[PDB]
Amino acid sequence: SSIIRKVISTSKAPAAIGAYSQAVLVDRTIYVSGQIGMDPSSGQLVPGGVAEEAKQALKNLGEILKAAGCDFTNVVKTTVLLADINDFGTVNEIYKTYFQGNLPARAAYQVAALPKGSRIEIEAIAVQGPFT
Amino acid sequence: SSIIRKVISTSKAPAAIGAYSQAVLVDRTIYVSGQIGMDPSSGQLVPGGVAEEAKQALKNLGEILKAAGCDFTNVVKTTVLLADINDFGTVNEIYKTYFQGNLPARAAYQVAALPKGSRIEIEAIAVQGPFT
Repeated sequence: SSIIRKVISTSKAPAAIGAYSQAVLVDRTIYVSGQIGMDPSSGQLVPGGVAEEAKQALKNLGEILKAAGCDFTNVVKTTVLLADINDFGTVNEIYKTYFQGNLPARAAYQVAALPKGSRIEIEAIAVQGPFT
Repeated sequence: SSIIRKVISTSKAPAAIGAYSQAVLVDRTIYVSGQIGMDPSSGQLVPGGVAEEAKQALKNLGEILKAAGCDFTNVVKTTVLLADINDFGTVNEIYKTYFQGNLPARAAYQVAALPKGSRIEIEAIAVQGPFT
């Protein structure tokens, strides 16, 4: 009856730049904030556009999961928000190398704009787990 | 021969997690627990990364000193623990806005992780009473 609720926080990923936690762990589900390709040390976007931003965002997601005792195998659902729908193939290809087994559910669509003029934001939900 | 020993406790700096005291005054020396950039009111790490955190950790240290009848001039030694040694330049400048005149001794290095996913933790030793 009292379930674990924890603010996940790790200096391996970018500081929060607004009123949000990097992720929240509640019972065994982790809700992860929308990850953009900010460099962890400096907080600004990595340069280079969508491919580099996607890689940094996924690395940032990894480190946040690591701080919640998980890794990319724990992800059950992601949302890929794109500044340009035509980047979807490139991003899928990047995305494949992080997620390589039981793939999360996924939604993906182009938005009108992302924070900081980013080209990609990735949301995720993960579940902690001895899974059967 | 029976010396002063006092637990320092203030509402305006992060309350002490179960065990440990915010600071312990013994004779005239104050051992201050490590401070991070946590808002006393919300209990969260302030947003914005190392510079905001360094400021908030120095403010928390200020309030604990104030409850011991001291201020920043009383600090004789600090240890600056960083999540990234490349932040040293930033924090050194911020730190100069608190510490004027008889500047404390210092030791500074990068550690593998800090409480609450913190990017900077400051440990201080102060001494009370009039000098000279």
